[PDB]
Amino acid sequence: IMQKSNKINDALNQHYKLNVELGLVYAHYAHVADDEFDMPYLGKFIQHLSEDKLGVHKEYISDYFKRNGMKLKTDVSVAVKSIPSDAKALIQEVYARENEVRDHVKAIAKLALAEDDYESFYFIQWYVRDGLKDLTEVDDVVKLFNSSNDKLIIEETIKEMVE
Amino acid sequence: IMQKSNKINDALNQHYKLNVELGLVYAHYAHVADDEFDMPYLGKFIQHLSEDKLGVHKEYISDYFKRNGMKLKTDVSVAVKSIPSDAKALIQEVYARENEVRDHVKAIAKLALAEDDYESFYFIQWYVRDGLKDLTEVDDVVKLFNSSNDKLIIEETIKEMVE
Amino acid sequence: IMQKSNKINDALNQHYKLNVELGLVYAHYAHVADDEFDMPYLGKFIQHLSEDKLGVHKEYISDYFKRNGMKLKTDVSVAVKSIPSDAKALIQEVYARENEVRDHVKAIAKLALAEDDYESFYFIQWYVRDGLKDLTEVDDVVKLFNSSNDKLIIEETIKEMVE
Amino acid sequence: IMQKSNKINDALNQHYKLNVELGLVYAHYAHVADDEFDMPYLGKFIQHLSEDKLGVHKEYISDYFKRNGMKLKTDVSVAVKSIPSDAKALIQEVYARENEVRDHVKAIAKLALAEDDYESFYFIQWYVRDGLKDLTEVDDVVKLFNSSNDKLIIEETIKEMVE
Amino acid sequence: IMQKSNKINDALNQHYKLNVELGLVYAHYAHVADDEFDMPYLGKFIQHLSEDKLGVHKEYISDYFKRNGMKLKTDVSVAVKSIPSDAKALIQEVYARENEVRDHVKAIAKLALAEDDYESFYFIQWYVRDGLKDLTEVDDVVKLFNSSNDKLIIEETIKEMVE
Amino acid sequence: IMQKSNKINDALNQHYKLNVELGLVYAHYAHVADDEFDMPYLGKFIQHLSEDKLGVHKEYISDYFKRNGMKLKTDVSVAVKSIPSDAKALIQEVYARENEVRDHVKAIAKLALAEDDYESFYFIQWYVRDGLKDLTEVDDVVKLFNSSNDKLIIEETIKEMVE
Ligand SMILES: [Cl-]
Ligand SMILES: [Cl-]
Ligand SMILES: [Cl-]
Ligand SMILES: [Cl-]
Ligand SMILES: [Cl-]
Ligand SMILES: [Cl-]
Ligand SMILES: [Cl-]
Ligand SMILES: [Cl-]
Ligand SMILES: [Cl-]
Ligand SMILES: [Cl-]
Ligand SMILES: [Cl-]
Ligand SMILES: [Cl-]
Ligand SMILES: [Cl-]
Ligand SMILES: [Cl-]
Ligand SMILES: [Cl-]
Ligand SMILES: [Cl-]
Ligand SMILES: [Cl-]
Ligand SMILES: [Cl-]
Ligand SMILES: [Fe+3]
Ligand SMILES: [Fe+3]
Ligand SMILES: [Fe+3]
Ligand SMILES: [Fe+3]
Ligand SMILES: [Fe+3]
Ligand SMILES: [Fe+3]
Ligand SMILES: [Fe+3]
Ligand SMILES: [Fe+3]
Ligand SMILES: [Fe+3]
Ligand SMILES: [Fe+3]
Ligand SMILES: [Fe+3]
Ligand SMILES: [Fe+3]
Ligand SMILES: [Fe+3]
Ligand SMILES: [Fe+3]
Ligand SMILES: [Fe+3]
Ligand SMILES: [Fe+3]
Ligand SMILES: [Fe+3]
Ligand SMILES: [Fe+3]
Ligand SMILES: [Fe+3]
Ligand SMILES: [Fe+3]
Ligand SMILES: [Fe+3]
Ligand SMILES: [Fe+3]
Ligand SMILES: [Fe+3]
Ligand SMILES: [Fe+3]
Ligand SMILES: [Fe+3]
Ligand SMILES: [Fe+3]
Ligand SMILES: [Fe+3]
Ligand SMILES: [Fe+3]
Ligand SMILES: [Fe+3]
Ligand SMILES: [Fe+3]
Ligand SMILES: [Fe+3]
Ligand SMILES: [Fe+3]
Ligand SMILES: [Fe+3]
Ligand SMILES: [Fe+3]
Ligand SMILES: [Fe+3]
Ligand SMILES: [Fe+3]
Ligand SMILES: [Mg+2]
Ligand SMILES: [Mg+2]
Ligand SMILES: [Mg+2]
Ligand SMILES: [Mg+2]
Ligand SMILES: [Mg+2]
Ligand SMILES: [Mg+2]
Repeated sequence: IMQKSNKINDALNQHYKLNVELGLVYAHYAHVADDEFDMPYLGKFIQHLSEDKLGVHKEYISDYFKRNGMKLKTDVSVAVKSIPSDAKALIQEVYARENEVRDHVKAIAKLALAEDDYESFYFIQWYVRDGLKDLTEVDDVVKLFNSSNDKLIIEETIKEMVE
Repeated sequence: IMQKSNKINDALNQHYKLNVELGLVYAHYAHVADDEFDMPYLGKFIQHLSEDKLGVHKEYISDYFKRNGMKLKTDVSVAVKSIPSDAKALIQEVYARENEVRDHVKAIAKLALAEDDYESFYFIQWYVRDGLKDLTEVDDVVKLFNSSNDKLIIEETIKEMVE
Repeated sequence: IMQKSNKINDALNQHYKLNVELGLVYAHYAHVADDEFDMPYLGKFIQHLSEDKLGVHKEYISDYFKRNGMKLKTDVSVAVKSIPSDAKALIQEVYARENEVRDHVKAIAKLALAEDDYESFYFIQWYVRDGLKDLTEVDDVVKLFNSSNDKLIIEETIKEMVE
Repeated sequence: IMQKSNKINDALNQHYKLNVELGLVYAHYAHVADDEFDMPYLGKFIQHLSEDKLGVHKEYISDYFKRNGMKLKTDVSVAVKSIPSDAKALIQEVYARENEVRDHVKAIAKLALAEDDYESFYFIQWYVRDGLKDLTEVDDVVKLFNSSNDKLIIEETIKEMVE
Repeated sequence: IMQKSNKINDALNQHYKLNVELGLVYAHYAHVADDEFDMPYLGKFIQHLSEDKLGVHKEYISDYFKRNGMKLKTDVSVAVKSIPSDAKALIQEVYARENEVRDHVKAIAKLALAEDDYESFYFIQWYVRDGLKDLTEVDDVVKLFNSSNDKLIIEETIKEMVE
Repeated sequence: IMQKSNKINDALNQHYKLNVELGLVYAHYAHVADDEFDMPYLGKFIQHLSEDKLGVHKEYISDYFKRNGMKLKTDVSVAVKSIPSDAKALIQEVYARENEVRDHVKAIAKLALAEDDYESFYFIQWYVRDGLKDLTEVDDVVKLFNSSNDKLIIEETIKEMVE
């Protein structure tokens, strides 16, 4: 009784992998935003997202598995082989990835209900809302680039968001 | 003038890769120590080392590169395909890896002097001592396992080290 | 991907409309409770519900739409053409309306699951419980009128609820 | 003796209606300013005006009527069927409406004197000055749009006004 | 409209009964752990679980029923006719019972969705997570017995959990 | 020497049973007082008595047995199959039960002296006085119902007793 769902186990290991590799790409993007595009505050915004993906986003799954018998799998593979050409494109790529995270999370909630796994429906509840919150935070930045053509104006505006 | 050394650049990208992948293995080892071997405090010790490897150990290189023109490379590949059979072997494997870190750091200091790159000799100075400090911290744990045959005694002793 | 559900959009615009118009009726009922029925504390209870319906009940939908791409619609039409004959009937009408709110909210949760829109299932989670809470608060008042035949006793009891 | 003026009663019910419907349009305009025009601070300025129109602007009339025997009428009808094409036009429309409020208030003061209703001349005294104050606050914003062509500069300036 | 589900009513009365009778068994187990097995801290851990089952676990259902019209039923029958032979078996029996609680709670969430009773799906949300939390707390104790063969070591470790 | 009296053991297990089952009936009565009879403060008075019967009233016996070698017996059987018709009758039934508690306690003191069990005469000393105190507290409530015919007056008076 209460035997863990292998489908849910797989999908949460997949999501664990996604957050690790995303966090590694964002750590690189954070470096580029500062060093190449001369936007250190944009860099700290993306670093904070990097530490988020590699922090609680992965630890919550780790900690959930210890409580329910699911097995953790560490299989990580990510290479940053090209970088967007400028800062706007850099944040827009981050947006496109965060929008995909929402879709992965939605598949997990759907599957949890399909598996009658209400503990896992509950756990994913945090990820459902962080999907929209993280995406909204990124969107608030993508936008600055369509409201000003001045890197330093945009930077001053980001400073009050990464406070 | 002051053109960055490509050899040093390569070796620090290699060390960046090492700290990322180590930190990912330790995050998995931390989970196993708690869930499988019933040692949550041993798990928090190894988690703290995981967050260390994936935190300042990699960020210092990232931040150094922004200051000197070296290029950051994100090429990460690590899979945890087997786990040591028990807690002692788990910490002993961590030890063997930390001992290899000391040797990688030593090659970098040697090369920095060979390149007349005293900024990089200086930067590695932090890593020279953290090599011995992290290894000594791990050693203090490996030992508990040869001083007591009681998991709970060992655990109570680790609690006062990960405070 | 992640395209907003038009059905959910419509139903939340409908619920937005419901909360605005309810809040306008309650503002009028609050005035009547004080001026005509000589019950100022009953009036402050109903005013607080009015400011609730016209405050967070509508703003949460507004703010949700900005985050997910749904479109806000402002189409408001309400006239208070008759008033209940006394204070008991006044609060009983408020009750009947709050009981209908629970049913509207329930249709939205049902539809969110039917649309596989777990972000919207989550958002409505707040409204599911406020449906019962607001209805329970109103019920605690409707009752005073069956426990005492003294307007001033009832009023003294409401004072400790709208504190 | 001291029988309430029906003309004043009608005109204050009309002004009550005006403030409700204005506040509903401004709540929608506040949403648009943030979501569509990417100006969240402009949105908070207009939200504050919305809560003003729907708050004390209407409650003062409600409370006045309880004291003098005038009858409250709730007859509300407003639909937002088109939106100004950009942020400047959005605030300019708000201005045009606030300028009309001054004229409605002026008719009420004129009528109060014509009715020898000095209690109502006094009550409207608050609205006479808030007509100019609210209009001046809106004007301070309309202007930013003629002093800078940078959305983010304008936004940073509004932030210090909606504090 | 909004008529309470009799199926949900029955299942929550059943769960009410389960928590009462569990709490009575645990109160007895707490006594035995201290008096017979000489483990007073193990006793305080099990007493805390007893007061939990007989406290909020039952009161939340009681309070929920007052709000939605469901009827409370008090039909209680439990006799402790044998006790596990030692402390390990005692906590393992507690574990087996807590694991069954998770399954009862899961049937209630399933039924709430099947009944389109989202207020009851929401209410059970608390029980879904306390099912795993209480079971995890008990598991943390069952384990001590496989990590040390010393009653007093185990006891010293429990003291820091029932703090 | 100092061998525990089996008669006293039996009578205190009987009293343990009485306090458990009373506390379960009072928990149900507390719910009814609030939900059906619209008297939430009367409900909190009876809940406090419920938590008393199920708290120290039973734990003192449990703790006494650990100290003297008497054996705890958990044999519980109570069903609430009918409820008094109104609030007065509800509190009067509670009174009749508390009056029986005094008589059970008196038999235990008598028996303790007859057994020359002065430790048990001493322990029951607490129950002798709580018999009169709890009964006096209940009596102070039964009375309100003969001094006012207004549910809300009675409720306001209970509020200052369950503080
Ligand atoms: Cl590659
Ligand atoms: Cl996208
Ligand atoms: Cl699915
Ligand atoms: Cl592989
Ligand atoms: Cl080694
Ligand atoms: Cl070298
Ligand atoms: Cl009409
Ligand atoms: Cl109804
Ligand atoms: Cl539906
Ligand atoms: Cl229209
Ligand atoms: Cl104008
Ligand atoms: Cl005039
Ligand atoms: Cl039996
Ligand atoms: Cl089990
Ligand atoms: Cl079902
Ligand atoms: Cl029966
Ligand atoms: Cl009696
Ligand atoms: Cl006797
Ligand atoms: Fe760079
Ligand atoms: Fe910098
Ligand atoms: Fe954040
Ligand atoms: Fe570009
Ligand atoms: Fe996040
Ligand atoms: Fe500033
Ligand atoms: Fe595991
Ligand atoms: Fe743990
Ligand atoms: Fe450290
Ligand atoms: Fe070994
Ligand atoms: Fe380190
Ligand atoms: Fe210590
Ligand atoms: Fe009136
Ligand atoms: Fe007043
Ligand atoms: Fe409230
Ligand atoms: Fe009537
Ligand atoms: Fe509400
Ligand atoms: Fe009072
Ligand atoms: Fe919009
Ligand atoms: Fe925003
Ligand atoms: Fe203002
Ligand atoms: Fe224009
Ligand atoms: Fe104003
Ligand atoms: Fe400033
Ligand atoms: Fe015993
Ligand atoms: Fe003791
Ligand atoms: Fe607890
Ligand atoms: Fe055994
Ligand atoms: Fe619990
Ligand atoms: Fe200690
Ligand atoms: Fe009831
Ligand atoms: Fe209540
Ligand atoms: Fe008391
Ligand atoms: Fe009667
Ligand atoms: Fe008592
Ligand atoms: Fe008082
Ligand atoms: Mg199904
Ligand atoms: Mg040389
Ligand atoms: Mg489906
Ligand atoms: Mg004249
Ligand atoms: Mg269905
Ligand atoms: Mg004698």
